[PDB]
Amino acid sequence: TLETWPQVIINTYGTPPVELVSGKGATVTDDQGNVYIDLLAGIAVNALGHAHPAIIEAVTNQIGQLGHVSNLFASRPVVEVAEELIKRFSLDDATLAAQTRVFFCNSGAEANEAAFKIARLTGRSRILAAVHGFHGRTMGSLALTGQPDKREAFLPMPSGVEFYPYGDTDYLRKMVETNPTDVAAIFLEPIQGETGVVPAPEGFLKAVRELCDEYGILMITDEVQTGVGRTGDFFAHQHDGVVPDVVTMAKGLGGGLPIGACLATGRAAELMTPGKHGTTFGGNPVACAAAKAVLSVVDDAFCAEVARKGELFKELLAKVDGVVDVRGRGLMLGVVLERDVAKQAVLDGFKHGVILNAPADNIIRLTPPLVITDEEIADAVKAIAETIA
Amino acid sequence: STLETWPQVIINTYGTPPVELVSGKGATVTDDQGNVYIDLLAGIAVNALGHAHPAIIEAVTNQIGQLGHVSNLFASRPVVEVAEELIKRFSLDDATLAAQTRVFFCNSGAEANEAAFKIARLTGRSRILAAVHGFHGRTMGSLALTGQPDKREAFLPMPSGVEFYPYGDTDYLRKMVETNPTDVAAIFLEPIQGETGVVPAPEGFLKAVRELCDEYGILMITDEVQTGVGRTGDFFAHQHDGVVPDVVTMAKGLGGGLPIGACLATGRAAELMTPGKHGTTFGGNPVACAAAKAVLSVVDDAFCAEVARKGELFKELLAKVDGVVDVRGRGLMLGVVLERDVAKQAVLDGFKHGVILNAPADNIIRLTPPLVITDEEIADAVKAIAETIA
Repeated sequence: TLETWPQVIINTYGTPPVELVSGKGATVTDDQGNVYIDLLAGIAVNALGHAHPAIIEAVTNQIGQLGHVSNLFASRPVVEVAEELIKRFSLDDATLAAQTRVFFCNSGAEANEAAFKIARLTGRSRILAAVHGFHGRTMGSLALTGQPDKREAFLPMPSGVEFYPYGDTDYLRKMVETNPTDVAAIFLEPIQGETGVVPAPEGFLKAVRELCDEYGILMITDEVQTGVGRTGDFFAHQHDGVVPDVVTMAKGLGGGLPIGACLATGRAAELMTPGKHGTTFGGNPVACAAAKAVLSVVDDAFCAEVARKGELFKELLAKVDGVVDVRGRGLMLGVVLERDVAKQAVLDGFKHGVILNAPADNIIRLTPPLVITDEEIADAVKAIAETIA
Repeated sequence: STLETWPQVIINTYGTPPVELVSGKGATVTDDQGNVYIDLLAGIAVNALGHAHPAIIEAVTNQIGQLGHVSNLFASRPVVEVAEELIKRFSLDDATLAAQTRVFFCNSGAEANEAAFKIARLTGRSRILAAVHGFHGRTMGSLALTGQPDKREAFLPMPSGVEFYPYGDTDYLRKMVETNPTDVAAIFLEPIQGETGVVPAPEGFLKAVRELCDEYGILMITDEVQTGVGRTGDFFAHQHDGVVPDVVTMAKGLGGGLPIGACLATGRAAELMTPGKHGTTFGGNPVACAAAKAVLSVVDDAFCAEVARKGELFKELLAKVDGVVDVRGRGLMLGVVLERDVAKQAVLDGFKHGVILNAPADNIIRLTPPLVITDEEIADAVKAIAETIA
């Protein structure tokens, strides 16, 4: 596996240090039988952990019935998932739900490519994206990503994107006001994932929403990582009390199966007309079966349990020597460390039975399966403490 | 309830479909009213083995109960085995060519061409040449590469650098290159053009594109997303012409109904993608790759020889059908040329005669059935086409 990995896989990720074979709830096992507590979830994708019974049942049922059908044909699962996304998006406002639609694709990148294309249908040249933002690695999504060293090699980028400091309301408003009626869309992560874990400051998503409302700009929330109950609400942006024009989704929606989604309400939904956008695998019946199972489990009470478990983590880690602050909400958390020792904590965490992630030198990201138990959270905090000590 | 809820919940990119499919097996699918049709489209050449093929059922049911998504921060078995298996098919027992080739996994044709587009940008060269009527995908990079003006116009500005040549016109493409030859990153082409009907590369064209790419340091990039996984009677449609490309893009049939894509690169192409230069979370998905493994196990050299046999049978039975001028293509990627511009009409009437057809142009019916269609089902499919146009 690892021996034959570098002879066949394009060296885009290096060679992985561990091979995983199996997993269950918030635990995973390697090719030697070592069991770790998973605090990464394949980068916030495994919302229900590995082999969740809801997902197994949904996927085995569906694979024995019907796999890929084109969008030349209708399929029960895509529609059920569209319906439930629009319901969770609308928070009981039937008028909003009735103006909302979803376009299905296969990744966050593809999902931000559909939002990019909606931006272009506004007839406006300017797109605004945050510094340290990440929207994906396809050419549109990379254009939107606020990370120079990722873009350089592949210039020229599809034109139009400019970058603002995340949460600088003053800068963003002036930036818009330099040429307001030519701003198609403003893209933002409700909490920035790639950088570290940087929540939208208090009032920022409202500010952006109101600024979008004058000047007729689309507000686009990248919920690829923050979505499906990770932050304590179904959508991070729901906590800031905003109705975005466009929401992009992937990772946690498909429960270990490749899925993406571009939700658009109002004008934005009407902008995509027949023939303007498309994807072959869009609405895959098996991945949409896994999505429905995830949406049946990740309800209002399960999302509340994520919020409490995130507060439990913050409480236990503030008492740990080595940690200065824990930022984020629910199970999207960034442990800020006293010393730049995060990379070494990930490498020494494996010995303490824990899979960590270090987006920076002073930051450990905790993106565990939302099904994680309180006991696993307590064992994980002790593991982080005895790794950093 | 499915067709009634669709328009209320799905962005109108595709309209409301006329038909809700509920189940399928081999070369047939069944709608929510229980009518059964011979499937001559396979979701646009995706279901190489049909719906609910036992190999894919076992493969996926077994993998979903062990491990699904694990990032590329980690290794899992199914990815490396599919990669190893695709490099063996690509390489044709030339173990040097195999040792110099690598695969990046993604979730679609679009994502696979996005990776190829990026390989091209990593040449330091600005010009990328793509075919008129060529179709590489609907993301901004893959759309850039797509030689259909009406698909790109609403989305300008495109990533810069794409220029379009007439498919098969050697002297034109030679001349186009020679305007600035050391500044051509890559030439892109379908070995057989898919979405504008079924136009195969003229005899000698792929050899000529290889000679041309070789003398000026251009990457030859074969989009095999529709033509790949055995559809044309060879594993890769480019193998019929005896050329080795620098980059091969794949999806559709590779997944047998599950989302997957792949960008294979050999030699310098393979080296251009260094750690951190590209990525995707879902790339190398254990469930999709498990389905891909099972597809590859059924689509062996013998099955590909059989795809060729079944292709020649369709052409032979369709030659004797009134209304048909010609059947273009190879294996089970076929373009049925009509005397009248009645292809779209034939699709709607097809339903009534127990067939799913598809009309990529006004006078072309494109046939892309599951490769598992039997001689007997082909015969009934033609009879239905004859009676449909009749």
